Amino acid sequence: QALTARFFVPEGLVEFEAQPGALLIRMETGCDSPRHLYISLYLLGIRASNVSASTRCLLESVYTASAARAALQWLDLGPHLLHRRLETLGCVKTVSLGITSLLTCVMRGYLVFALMIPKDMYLTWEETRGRLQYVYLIIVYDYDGPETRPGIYVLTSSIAHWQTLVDVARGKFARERCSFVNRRITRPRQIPLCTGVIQKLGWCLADDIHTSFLVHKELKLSVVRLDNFSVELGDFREFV
Amino acid sequence: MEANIFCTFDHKLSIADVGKLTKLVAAVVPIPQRLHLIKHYQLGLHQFVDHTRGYVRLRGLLRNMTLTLMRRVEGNQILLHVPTHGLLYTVLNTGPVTWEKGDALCVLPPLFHGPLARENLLTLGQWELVLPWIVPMPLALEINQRLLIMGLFSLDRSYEEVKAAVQQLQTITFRDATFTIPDPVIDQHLLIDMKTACLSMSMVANLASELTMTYVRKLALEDSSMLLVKCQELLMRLDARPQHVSPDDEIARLSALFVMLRQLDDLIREQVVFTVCDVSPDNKSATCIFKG
Amino acid sequence: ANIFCTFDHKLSIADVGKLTKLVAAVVPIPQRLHLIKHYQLGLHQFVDHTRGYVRLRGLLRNMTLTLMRRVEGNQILLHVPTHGLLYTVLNTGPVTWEKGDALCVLPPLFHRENLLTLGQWELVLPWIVPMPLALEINQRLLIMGLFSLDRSYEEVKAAVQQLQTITFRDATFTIPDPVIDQHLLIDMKTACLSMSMVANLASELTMTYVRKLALEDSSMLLVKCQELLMRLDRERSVGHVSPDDEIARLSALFVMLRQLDDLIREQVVFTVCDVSPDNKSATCIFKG
Amino acid sequence: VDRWIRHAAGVERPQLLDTETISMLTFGSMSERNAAATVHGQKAACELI
Repeated sequence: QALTARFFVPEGLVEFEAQPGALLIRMETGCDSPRHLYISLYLLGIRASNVSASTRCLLESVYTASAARAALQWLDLGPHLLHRRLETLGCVKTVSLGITSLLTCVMRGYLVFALMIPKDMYLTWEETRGRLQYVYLIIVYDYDGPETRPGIYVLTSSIAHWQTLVDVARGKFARERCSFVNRRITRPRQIPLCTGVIQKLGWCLADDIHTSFLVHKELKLSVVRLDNFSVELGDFREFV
Repeated sequence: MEANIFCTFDHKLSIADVGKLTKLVAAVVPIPQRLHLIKHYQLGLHQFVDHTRGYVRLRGLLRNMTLTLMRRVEGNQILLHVPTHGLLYTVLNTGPVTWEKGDALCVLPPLFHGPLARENLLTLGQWELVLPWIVPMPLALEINQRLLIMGLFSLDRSYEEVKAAVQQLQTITFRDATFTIPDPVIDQHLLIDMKTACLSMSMVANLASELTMTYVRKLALEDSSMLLVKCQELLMRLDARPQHVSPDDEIARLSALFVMLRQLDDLIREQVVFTVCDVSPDNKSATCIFKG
Repeated sequence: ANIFCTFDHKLSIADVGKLTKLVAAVVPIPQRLHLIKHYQLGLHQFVDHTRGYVRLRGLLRNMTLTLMRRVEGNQILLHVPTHGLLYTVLNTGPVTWEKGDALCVLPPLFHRENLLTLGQWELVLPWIVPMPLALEINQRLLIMGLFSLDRSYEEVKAAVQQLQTITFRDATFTIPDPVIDQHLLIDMKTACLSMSMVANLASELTMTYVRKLALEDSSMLLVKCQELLMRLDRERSVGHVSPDDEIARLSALFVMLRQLDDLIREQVVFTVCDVSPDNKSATCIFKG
Repeated sequence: VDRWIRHAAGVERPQLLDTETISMLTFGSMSERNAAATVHGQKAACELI
């Protein structure tokens, strides 16, 4: 059933990700020796504008390893673009720790297989609980400030047809779209690509969504959880 | 996953109705809730159809819903099968549109046709069964594009000027057939679509590079052909070494132009639901791959 | 499930020995059929001396993809994939692959190893490319099409010489020009002029339609959009319509953008999670 | 005066309904959340005319 995959990643990136249920992303890098480097969704939280100050302090405290800091330097080096450099792998549940760690990922399957999301990153457009829900990973670019720091969200919705979801996203994110137009006018020598990117990975039953806390090195984080989850990857689709 | 859907008829099943429904086996019907058991009211578009309100609303309501295939029936029981992405299935042509080998399919609300005498299916009391239209890509894309054109042109014009343009636009000819859009009334959904279209059109107008701006002028000066003559005839009412050439900036600008044009295309292209293998020679049935 | 193909030509020891090494490559066919003549197999039937590369791309868009693994006496066994399963593909592409890549198909641009030639017909396979390289190469080739008319000036010559090459993860290529014999092919011509036409038509049409739509409930998006248009008008200009002509203009804009859908959407067909020094070989999940 | 009335009775701020498509997808909003504790039975809905 499930399509297992296998990756290697150095110890510095692992310690908070080591909880079995996690989500993993692959990042390209211009540096020749680390051609690719593997980053979990939690590590994006240290830079995500949506994450609150306390959770950002915790993330800064945890990921102090030199390799992880170099990874964040590579991430921040990217000029106003991340989806050109980020690629989604899927959900993982197995880990062996060491000087170089081993973990497996599933790119298509539904074989506990809970997927974990940080509480800061989670939003829903609807408070009514639909019986069937899809979940998506979206990246949104802020433009009203001096330079673009990105926003990160993982959201659940009962909408499947893409254009309807883009309509509702436009409705809720009108400020970001106006900010994108403002960026285009205010700095004409610079040309941003999109306001946000939608990517699809989700099939789950809404009655199996949980709220929970997570611990690492006696540091405490608040998270939201999808329990009876199935993973189906998709293409990074750009919207305005 | 709920790989099967059962539906129960509350009304009595006369022999004629059950035979007629038996002829419909392996056709396509939509189901809103995907729940395991469903009543007979939600089977079909009759609960939601309303000629008083927008065809755009019905288009959205149809594109949002889920698709299912038909299976053989028994007393008070009708069985619906949900397709799985990537597998191979048999479907029957619900509409009169011709189907051809090797082109995609889309789902759209029903359209007016020549005789206007549409056949009625399972008219149980005041309720009726009505099927959606499965349409090959060119016709569906053309009709959605022309509906958006209707919305964009008709705005802020008197009925007199609009009257000729709507009779020119509403009629669609496709592979020897003729069709007409039922009720193209402007709706808030169409206004949102038009706002997005205007924003994308202005953005591509702005961020387009100089070479893209001046290309057709230079070539019309250089060459002369029927296509260029038509383009100039269109632009006639509107009608040297570049001082800067920069491959990297040109690459980035064209990437922005592609994201803009990609966005503008999404307003028109309905999501594919079926890709066909070769079709039976009577144009009534085909074997297709299902996509979600 | 299987698909058979039989060669009408003779095959020697060397021919089948060259063929058998493709035990995991990708081969496209016009449409699904049980038993097809070999002339239908491969992309060779479409190539001619005038119709270019973008036509090949757009036609391969709607073409179906198949896998091959067997060599009977004279029949080649094809193997159609199904969305969700896993299959092994052979790296016919000129680039190296990495775990977690998204893979796309392109017509062969610079094709010696594939040369199974018989009866002046040759087997020719499509390229397998990672997604960013595919998108960038289409962007670059399209702008090279734009420069096609100004190719006399030295600056343009240097710019197009720079644009010819691509570098990607230790590999460096030269992408051949879309121009031949100082002229441009009809297919690339129509693609480029359609893109220029849609840009131009948008430029004029935008003012009238932003004014018309803003007559309804105006919003911040509309006003900043109109300001951007005003800035464009200010920098450009240094030195009513007939309803039928109007409707023709909108139809032309949409029909020009509509044919561009062939090339702009770089649909993904494969995703890979395995790699070996055997890099010629890889295991992938089928998509698209 | 709207805010003052919302404060006077123990009622929450107003909340927009779901749109047509979402209303067709989802079967109900159940605005009145389940109470913390209940010794007596189901809260009898008392309506006034």
